[PDB]
Amino acid sequence: SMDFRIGQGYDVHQLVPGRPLIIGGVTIPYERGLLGHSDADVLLHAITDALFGAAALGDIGRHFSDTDPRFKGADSRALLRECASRVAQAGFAIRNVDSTIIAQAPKLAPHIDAMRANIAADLDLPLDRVNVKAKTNEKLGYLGRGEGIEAQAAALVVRE
Amino acid sequence: SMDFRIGQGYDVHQLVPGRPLIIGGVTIPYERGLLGHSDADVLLHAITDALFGAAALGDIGRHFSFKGADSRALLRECASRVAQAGFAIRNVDSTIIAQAPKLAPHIDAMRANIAADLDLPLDRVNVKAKTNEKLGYLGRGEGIEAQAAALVVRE
Amino acid sequence: SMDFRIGQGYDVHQLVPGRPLIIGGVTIPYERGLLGHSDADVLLHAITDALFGAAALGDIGRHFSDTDPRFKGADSRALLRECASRVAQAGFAIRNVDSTIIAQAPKLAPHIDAMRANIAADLDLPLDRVNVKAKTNEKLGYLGRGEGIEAQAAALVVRE
Ligand SMILES: CC(=O)Nc1nnc(S(N)(=O)=O)s1
Ligand SMILES: [Zn+2]
Ligand SMILES: [Zn+2]
Ligand SMILES: [Zn+2]
Repeated sequence: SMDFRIGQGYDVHQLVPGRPLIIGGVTIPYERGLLGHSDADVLLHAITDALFGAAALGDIGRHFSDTDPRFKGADSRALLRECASRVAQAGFAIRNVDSTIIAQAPKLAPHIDAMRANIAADLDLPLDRVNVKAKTNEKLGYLGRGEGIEAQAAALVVRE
Repeated sequence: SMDFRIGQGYDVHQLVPGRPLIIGGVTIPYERGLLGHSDADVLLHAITDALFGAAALGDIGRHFSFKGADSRALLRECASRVAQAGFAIRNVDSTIIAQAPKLAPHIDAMRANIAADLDLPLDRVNVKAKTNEKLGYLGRGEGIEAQAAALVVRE
Repeated sequence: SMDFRIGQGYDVHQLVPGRPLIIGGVTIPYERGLLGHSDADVLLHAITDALFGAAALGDIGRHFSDTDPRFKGADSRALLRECASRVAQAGFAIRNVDSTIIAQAPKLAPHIDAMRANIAADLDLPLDRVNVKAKTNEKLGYLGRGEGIEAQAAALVVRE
């Protein structure tokens, strides 16, 4: 139809030795990893929040509590797929997703297509409606010092 | 019709003693509050900027350099100027970033306030909240950030 | 048509002595400037990213290598125009652009209308479809300390 809605999402996680690096469902060879409840997939969290926002359904925290047994130990791709099911049942179809990863290292460009493929699979979208961008923070802040990684997302949906 | 536009907004304010904490028009009990020339409702400022941006009307600094007015009156006036340019608001989405206090119990009230100020049904307004994972000035409780996205149409 | 897409962009550059300060294509008189391989125009880079992301064409680094000697000192308006040409080649028309600059200094209000005119010219848009906003970071973080300048952007396009 013509009942479009937009949503936006943000997420950040600390970057310290000890954990694997998983961004967009992709396990990336690195010395440090992202600290969170589960995989701490900062990119999928931001996209999930953008989708809930576009549907005016709250946020990732109110749908998938860390305490909730039904999502104990679920990984962020499963959360993303459950997010999309709720978006559909509210009557919305996803038109496109765009996103940015901000990280001082490692280089993420080799893994962009893998992330796009995971996200498009999880959302049941054609590949050319999913986009992921990645850049450094020019050595500024806790991002520029490699203490964390941030993700931003935007989503467009339409009531159908 | 089909002349859609998007806008994006961003704001941050310092948390300081002696001021009340007002986010999305909701007074939240807390030892500190937001500093600003206005009442410093950082969430309403981000949404205001996103609405000015979507209508290509400039920004909040150019519209409201209204002395003593609160951020809801300024949001109402923002919505008036967006309508004055010929735009209708289709939806608003937003995020609050604050290490403390807990905002989850106040989200539905903020959403109700924004919908009334923008003359929008509840289901076209969304507010999200999270922490900054103890990173940077937000993670140290020194400020609270808000982000907003708005879709308008010119019919 | 009705095939709408949204994109979002982010950029930051350090503010250093001995560099021109070029934001939105405007050379702003100032003792410091933005540091980058190109002219480091943080606002146009953010808008460029939003446009590539809306068209699902990747990001600015994919399209214009930030290490290639041919882009040393590159005019970021020329990069923006080539971005818009590639977005058009992918079948997309640009409907509007919104953006924000975050800086402690200098005062950008005298220059914002000129930046908007530059972006509108590069995107072949009327002025009423381009918006540039400017604010401080309320004294917080490296932005509050004047160590860099941030830009944010959003773009709506449609596949014809
Ligand atoms: C030629 C040129 O400028 N290329 C760029 N690639 N990435 C950039 S960014 N991270 O500053 O937006 S600029
Ligand atoms: Zn997260
Ligand atoms: Zn403010
Ligand atoms: Zn840049």
